[PDB]
This record gives sequence, C-alpha cells and structure tokens, in this order.
Amino acid sequence: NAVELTVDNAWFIAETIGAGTFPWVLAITMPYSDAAQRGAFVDRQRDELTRMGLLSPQGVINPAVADWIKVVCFPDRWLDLRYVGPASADGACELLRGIVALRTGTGTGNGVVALRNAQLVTFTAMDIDDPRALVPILGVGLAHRPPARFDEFSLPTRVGARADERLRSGVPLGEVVDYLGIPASARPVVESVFSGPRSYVEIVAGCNRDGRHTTTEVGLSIVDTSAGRVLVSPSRAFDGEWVSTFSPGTPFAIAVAIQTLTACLPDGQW
Repeated sequence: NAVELTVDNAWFIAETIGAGTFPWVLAITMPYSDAAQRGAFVDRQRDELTRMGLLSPQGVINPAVADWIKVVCFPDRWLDLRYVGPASADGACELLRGIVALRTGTGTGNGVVALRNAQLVTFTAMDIDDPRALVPILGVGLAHRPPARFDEFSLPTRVGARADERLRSGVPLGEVVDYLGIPASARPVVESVFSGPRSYVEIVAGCNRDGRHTTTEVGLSIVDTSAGRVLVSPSRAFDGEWVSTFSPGTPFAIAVAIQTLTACLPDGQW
C-alpha cells in the first residue's frame, strides 16, 4: 500500500501520466534541461524502475503506483504539509514536505499521502478521512512530543504575521513580544512559538471545484516548543478580522482545527 521512490523515479512517472508538475509544496521539479539530458535521464529511469519491477517489460508502469501519483498530481482535495526545521549543523536545510491528496468521482484506496524527504519520496495509499490515521501522518516531520499545557490565547492574525516579519528582519524578540500585547501568562508560550530553534509544520488546504482551484487564505501550524506541542489555528471573528488562537496541540484539537480549516473551502475535504 506504499512505495518509496527517488524524486527522479517519481518525476518519470509523472511524465508518464502527463502531469505538467508535481504540487508546489513537494518541490519535485524537472530534473533535466535539454534533449540530451532527457535521454540520459530517461534511460536511467527506465532501467531503475525496471530493476525494481515497477516498469514491466512491456513498458508499462504499475498502474496502482501510477494512479497514486495521478492523485497527487491532479487532486480534487488536498492538504499541503510544509515542514520547517532547525537547519542541520552542516550549513544546510534538507527538504521535508508532504501532501495529502484525495480523489472523488466513483464513490484499496481513499486517498494518497506523499511525503518527500531529501532525495526520496514515498507514496502511501490510505483512507484519509479518519483523524486517527491522518493526524499521526502530520507528526512524522515533527519531533515526537506531548501537547504543551497552557491556557489558550488569541491575537489578530495580521498582528501575528507582522510580528514574525519584524522578528525575521531583526527586531529583537522582547520588543516584538511587547508589540503583540498579550497577557503575561501568554508570554512564555508565544516566545517559545516565535523564537529560538523554530521547528514546525504549516498546513494549507485546497480544492478543485469544476476547473477552479482554491486554497485557504490562511493555514494552521503545529509547532513544537520546549514546553510542548503548540497549535496555532486561525478563525474569523464576528467582524471578519482573522484571529489566531494558540492552543495545546492535542490530537483532538489538531483534528478539529483541520476540519474547521477545510470548512472554509467551496467544496473541500471533510
């Protein structure tokens, strides 16, 4: 029900199903530039898939595998998973990205999960409409942790975004925190969320109604701090201003947040 491939393997399969690109989040971009390179690339890929038994002698890719990749490249509903982490002590960051794709039209498989780490990507076919299987998937990128404990607090989303920008541009952390205007109780958590190591997963949802693709204007973050996991979920207030809520990152809380996040879409997810 799962397969692990190199990004190059995956790209070749994507060409096979006529996909212009992979979803942006994955960062699986065309690996070659010219006719000469393509030929070499194709030769290499055909031999490799073949050695793996992915490519049959008749020249066809395992339809199940090809289909999964078709779902990832042409999703009706999806969740992007952008993992962010403290760079390794080698001066570099490796890529850890994911997408949760579900397809419709006829209602083995319900949806496909693609997770890309460095030069490899794995595709897993599963029922993604269950939070007891879906929520765990999100965490693999994250360091294993328990939900942090604190009283929930909120702040306008615009304010939060601006603070992050200021912080990233050199405004010192204390000053930025003062800018937030949150309660003293809240301060320890926000500092954990904003500063230091800075390690999390950012999630955005999307859907493809008719031929129009729409994505959420906002996304949630599952952050992990020294204190524990912190969930930053957005909601719109009565006056319509966006508000961000920092709550303990329990599985239930994360699951409800995802459901609410999807709710905004015209016809997306469940």
